[PDB]
Amino acid sequence: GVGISTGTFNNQTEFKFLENGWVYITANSSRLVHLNMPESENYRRVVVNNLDKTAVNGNMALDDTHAEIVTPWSLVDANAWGVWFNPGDWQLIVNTMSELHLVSFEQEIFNVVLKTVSESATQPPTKVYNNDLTASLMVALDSNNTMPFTPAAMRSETLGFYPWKPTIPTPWRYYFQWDRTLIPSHTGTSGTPTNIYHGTDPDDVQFYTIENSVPVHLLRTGDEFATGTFFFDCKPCRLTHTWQTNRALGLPPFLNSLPQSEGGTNFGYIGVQQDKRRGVTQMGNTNYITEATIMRPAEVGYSAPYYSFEASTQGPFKTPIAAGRGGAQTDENQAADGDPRYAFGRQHGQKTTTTGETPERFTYIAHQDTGRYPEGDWIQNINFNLPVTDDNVLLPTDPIGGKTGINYTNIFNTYGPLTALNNVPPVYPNGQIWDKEFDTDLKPRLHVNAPFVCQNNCPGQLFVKVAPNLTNQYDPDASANMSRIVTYSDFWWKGKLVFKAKLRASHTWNPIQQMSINVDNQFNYVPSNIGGMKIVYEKSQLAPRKLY
Amino acid sequence: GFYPWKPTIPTPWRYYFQWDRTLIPSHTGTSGTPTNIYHGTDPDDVQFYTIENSVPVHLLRTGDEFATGTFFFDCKPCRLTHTWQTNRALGLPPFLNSLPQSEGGTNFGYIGVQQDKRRGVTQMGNTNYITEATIMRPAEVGYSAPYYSFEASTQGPFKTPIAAGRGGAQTDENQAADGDPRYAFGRQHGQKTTTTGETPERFTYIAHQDTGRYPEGDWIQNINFNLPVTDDNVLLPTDPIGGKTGINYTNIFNTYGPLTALNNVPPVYPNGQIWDKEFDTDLKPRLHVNAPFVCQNNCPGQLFVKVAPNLTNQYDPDASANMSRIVTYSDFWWKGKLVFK
Amino acid sequence: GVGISTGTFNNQTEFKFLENGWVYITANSSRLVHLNMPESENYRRVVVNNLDKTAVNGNMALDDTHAEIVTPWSLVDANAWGVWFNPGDWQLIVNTMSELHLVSFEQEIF
Amino acid sequence: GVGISTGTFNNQTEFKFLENGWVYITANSSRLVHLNMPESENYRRVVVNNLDKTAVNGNMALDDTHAEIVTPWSLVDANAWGVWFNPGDWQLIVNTMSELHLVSFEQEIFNVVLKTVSESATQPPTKVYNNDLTASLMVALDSNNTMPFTPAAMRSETLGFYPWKPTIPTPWRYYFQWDRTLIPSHTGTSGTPTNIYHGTDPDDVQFYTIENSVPVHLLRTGDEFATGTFFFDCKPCRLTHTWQTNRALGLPPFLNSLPQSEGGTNFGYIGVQQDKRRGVTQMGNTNYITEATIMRPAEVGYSAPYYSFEASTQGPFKTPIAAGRGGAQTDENQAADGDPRYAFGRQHGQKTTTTGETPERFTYIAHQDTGRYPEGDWIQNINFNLPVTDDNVLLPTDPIGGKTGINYTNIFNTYGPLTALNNVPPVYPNGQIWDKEFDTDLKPRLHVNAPFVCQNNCPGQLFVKVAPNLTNQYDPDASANMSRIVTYSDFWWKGKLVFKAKLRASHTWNPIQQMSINVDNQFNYVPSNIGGMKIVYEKSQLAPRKLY
Ligand SMILES: [Mg+2]
Ligand SMILES: [Mg+2]
Ligand SMILES: [Mg+2]
Repeated sequence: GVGISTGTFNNQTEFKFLENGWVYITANSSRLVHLNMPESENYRRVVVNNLDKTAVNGNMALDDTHAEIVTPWSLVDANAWGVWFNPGDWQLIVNTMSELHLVSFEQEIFNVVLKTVSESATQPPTKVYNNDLTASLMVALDSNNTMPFTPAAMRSETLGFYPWKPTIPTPWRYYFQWDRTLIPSHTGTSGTPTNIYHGTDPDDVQFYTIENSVPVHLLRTGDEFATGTFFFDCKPCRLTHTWQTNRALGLPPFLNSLPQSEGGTNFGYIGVQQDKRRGVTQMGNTNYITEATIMRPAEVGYSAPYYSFEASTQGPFKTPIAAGRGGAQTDENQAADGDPRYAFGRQHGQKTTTTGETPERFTYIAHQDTGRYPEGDWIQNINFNLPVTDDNVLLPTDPIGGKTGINYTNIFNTYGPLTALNNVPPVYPNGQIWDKEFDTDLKPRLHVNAPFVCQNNCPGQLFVKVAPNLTNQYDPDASANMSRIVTYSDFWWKGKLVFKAKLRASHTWNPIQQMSINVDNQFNYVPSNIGGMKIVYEKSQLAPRKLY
Repeated sequence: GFYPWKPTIPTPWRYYFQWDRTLIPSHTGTSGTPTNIYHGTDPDDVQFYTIENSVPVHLLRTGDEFATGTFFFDCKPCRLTHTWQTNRALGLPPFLNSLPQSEGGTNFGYIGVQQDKRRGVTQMGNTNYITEATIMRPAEVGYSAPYYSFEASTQGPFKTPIAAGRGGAQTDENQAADGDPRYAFGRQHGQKTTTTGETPERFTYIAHQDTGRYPEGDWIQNINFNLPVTDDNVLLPTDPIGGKTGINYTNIFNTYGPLTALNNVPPVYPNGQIWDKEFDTDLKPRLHVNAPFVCQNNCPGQLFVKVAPNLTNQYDPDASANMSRIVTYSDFWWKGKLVFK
Repeated sequence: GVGISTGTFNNQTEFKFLENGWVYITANSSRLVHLNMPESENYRRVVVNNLDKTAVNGNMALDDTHAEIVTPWSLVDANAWGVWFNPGDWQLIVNTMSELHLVSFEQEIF
Repeated sequence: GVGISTGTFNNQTEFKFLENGWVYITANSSRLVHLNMPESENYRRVVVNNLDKTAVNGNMALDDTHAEIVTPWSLVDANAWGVWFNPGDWQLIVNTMSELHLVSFEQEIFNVVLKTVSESATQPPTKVYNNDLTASLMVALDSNNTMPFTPAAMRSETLGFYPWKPTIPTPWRYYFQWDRTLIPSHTGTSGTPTNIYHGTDPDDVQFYTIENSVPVHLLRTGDEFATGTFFFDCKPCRLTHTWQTNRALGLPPFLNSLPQSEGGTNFGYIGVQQDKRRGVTQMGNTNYITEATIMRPAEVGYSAPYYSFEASTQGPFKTPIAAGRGGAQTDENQAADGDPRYAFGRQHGQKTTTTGETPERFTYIAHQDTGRYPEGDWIQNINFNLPVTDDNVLLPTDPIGGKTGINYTNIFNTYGPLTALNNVPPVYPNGQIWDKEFDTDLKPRLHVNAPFVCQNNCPGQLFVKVAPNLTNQYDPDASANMSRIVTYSDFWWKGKLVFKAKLRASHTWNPIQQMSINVDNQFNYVPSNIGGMKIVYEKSQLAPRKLY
């Protein structure tokens, strides 16, 4: 009833250790959530079109042109690592465990509260807030996944990462179909490259409403809403990085001459003429067998176009990359590897005392050396007469199509039936946790936004909405105003995410990478002179593995 | 060794230790010293193994013996037949309206329908031309791959491997575009055992299965398909790319795709590998080029031997100096059983 | 003990034919193996670096630079067709049979 | 018999996980061990007397004067962390587990080899080594602890820490009673300070022999010897360090003025006059209640004399200290905290390529802040009239007994019924693991050389010795040389030490200290261009605890 709570706050993280080193990680998460009534109780089809920026020529990539359905509903998305784990938790997870399974997920909404403002009482005149006891909060759970999947992690719009700080849902909205052409150009190109918004292919129109798809529950103060327990099935996510590239696969060449004093240039030498060697290569011409020449069983990682933009029906988009990291010491190629860059604000990691509209950012460079360093690429002519002529080799220096700043590697692609890959590492805290699988007849070997993909069915999305609180004058047949009492709601959200992981074991003489503090660093994990505070990105695959 | 009556030996064991390394490519004309450095060792990638800490060690004296269990494999079957069909020979050939009427070497048969007045299906939305090189096929046999492509990551550059082959007609093959493997070996493994000299015997395996490419026959036409085609409307393997005499588009070309069909590598007798471990990658290769059998399972363990330290009477471990050991060596017999079905 | 053999030499290749034309090829292989004590009883981390060849320009493909752990252990590897089959065996296999399964593998030292 | 092995080498470390997060660490260790025949087959009472160094005056601390029984036996001591764990193993233990039990210990000797040198033959001439098949190696296990406990860890004379490098036992010797007086002095003192070795108190004489106390087993090649499985019973050793000193126990004083801008001098203030404050102190005079005055429930750590030397019957010796560390930012009174210092050579950590007689060293400074910084000590007068008078306070500056470099803290002792302590942390790899308890009617609350103390029964010491291989010429009635065939032995030793550990859990928002590598550091855990190698000291109590 009114004066009786309907739930319990629990943001406790339990680690239940079992037999055969399987651990049963139960992550609890609770938040106080704040919610206002919709801007309007209507669904809207809105179009965005920034010709003001695209007609600039050489500005094709800044396209934001799209169409959208704006719903009066808000989404409660807790699909992000930072919702479930604090740094201390992650440390434990990452340093001590070898793989990670996604087991189950459940959530409930409780201690619902509704208050009306209204206002103006009296002189100076200030504002005043009263309870509307009979008022309702609409909750709807799309458990059939009828509706478009919109993970909020991509826009850094999930729930807050701090337990003691309140949070909010985000207004729900989704993509509506649109045709669109945009011909690329450069600064020199004059005239106007055609840049048009064609409209909407009727054969592709899908207008969804919560109301026609999902049962909605009305919750008053004394009501509570709980979901079942959803059980996952996915591949395990591994918490070890592979360090081997092709150049370190298999049996090393026997060294006939080993060093005889310590030091930094006391090298060992193979001791056989490169053309008098025994072994196997895939080069039918020469008898050279060198480390770059010697056959390897397959190919680790792959080369992909960068920065390639491709275009279909609805405009241009970047071509995504799987691998990374590929560069040597402190030098990479963040675009050839496709290392992701996260931008977020206060609620999700940025220092909460920071004023200003500018977000905090970082670029996740994985530990797994499976990417490329295209600067080191080349292509020789069939004859392999070497030292190689300028006419017989194509370097990443030699311009392509008569452009100084383009070389062959920008359009290069070495994916093939010998390509080997890892899945993306978890990015704490802003990374996504699970992601729906494309309903295409043939599917992606992975996703770049999340390590766990539900291929049969994912948990449904959770939607909330303040119930229409009408005044005494309401004429629906009038075009004019919907006059509603200004109403808003506070409700508590609790979730339980269960993982099951496996403990790692030492197979080397040496110790290995692990997180810690650090006299540097040490200050990213405590509040400040005022109420703190900050959460910092922090890797995931610290321990080395072994490809081969 | 490959000969039952001739003794043999193991090989000293050694394995890869991590290193960072950069090497920028260059040609003879190139000025300067292209950067060429050995950066060192990524500490996050350091793995030092010992037999001693990982594997139980048996001490065998004369009267002792050591036998392993029987390891059971599970892999796909390896096929001992080659395929000969390329796309140009898949399916129903076109009906001939004029059959030859005397035997001989140029008594060809003729289809007998104008190329633009023929029935059938193509993937060319423009023309009404249906020719054997144009007619649709259910998928694509074999694939085009870069050659000789070198790619580079963390530890230096390496050649890009190829799957298919052979693709050239008879006499002429592109041993690099098909990636036909070349084996080098000595006396113990095939070379005539009487031959002195450090120079190894060699061969290049050219498979029987016609699934490779002959890039000299490749080309790309412009969308309009106005033919005989203008020099500006076609890109040949003759036309230089990036302004280099010896490079054309096929050198960087890649037609691997969702319609690609492939076979696994054929066994290479006697120098070929038999089975091979699978990469512990989250996503795996569809095949390996060094062996026909790959263990998705777990593979038989490697077997290591070592002579026990036979010490003299003077041994001081606290001494930096030479470990003085009695000179010792061993003879032992090895028997194996490999069962196929 | 000392004066007593502990195994038997067998390099015989058996073809056991079954029903529905499945064959059961058991390739036996035996060798006398020779082994000396290690150069040193130690593990070594050795680096190879042939700038001598790579600095040449146009010689990138001749790179041999790598790092390596050198152990006092030796490896007994029989992973090669020639270890198990003579030419004649191979002829039989290749001419008369359509596919090949890898079933089992065991080995001993005696 | 002859051609048949009697055991198998195993230096493998197994981690068996159970339920409720108990781990079952089974450490296996195997070594090849080398042993030459005794210098003589006799027991000897040798006296050492370096008057050469002690007559110097001011050289009291350099005393080596003692008596010793020298035995023809050698001792196989494996009591040191490095015998059982590689660094990688130790990493695992220290980073993921909260405590540690010592469960059981067994060992065996197998694959015995006996060879006689014997000798010249021929030109120029070199030596040759043959097997003596019928010869024996004597093995004796004193399982009743009849004989003096001599842990070799104290002299860095345990087995080797490297599995693939052979090792040796050490000649066994034990203390024999002796009287001895040495009066202390300084450089200025002349005349001759009485410095005498009085002899031996007959009432205290104990001459032990292996032969009369322990059954001796003769092992020829085909024999093997295994001990039983010994089960320990001791307290758990903890793998977490405490950080609270008295100044941080309990309820902090309420701040009435909290800072309102971030920064480094933006302090908060208690906001009440120090004499107008509420609370409890043990100072009956003043009404001052400050962080330095406010009562605490008891006392963490204790102050002890340094460098104190005390003297009894057999001479002077340092006074041992329990706690440590006590100083703040990178400066420790390594004497006031009794921080231990270890010396060792190649076999146990020093770089093995290093020539030269100088040992490698380090000083273990623990993580547990429970020591003292005596420079910060002082003593005020009963009246507590402050700011305080020079004659009303005693500082660590004011000299005692009129010596410039001596202050009160050097003779100070604040052990008391309110004293709280921890046991010593494990020192990897050179630290002792277990230690016997003193057979005194009253016992120490701990030992400083090792964390596990067997009050129970400790595993017996293992002694080996080459059996006397006589020549044909032997006359016992003759004074002349024992003529023996030159003989030495190779045998393998294998041990199994079992622990029981418990996995830790995250209790804080922040992550915590853990071992890793490190761009520094990274080279202490791999061999070199030649055969390495080095083992480096690395702490043990990395995760923080909570006293109160
Ligand atoms: Mg790396
Ligand atoms: Mg053919
Ligand atoms: Mg401290």
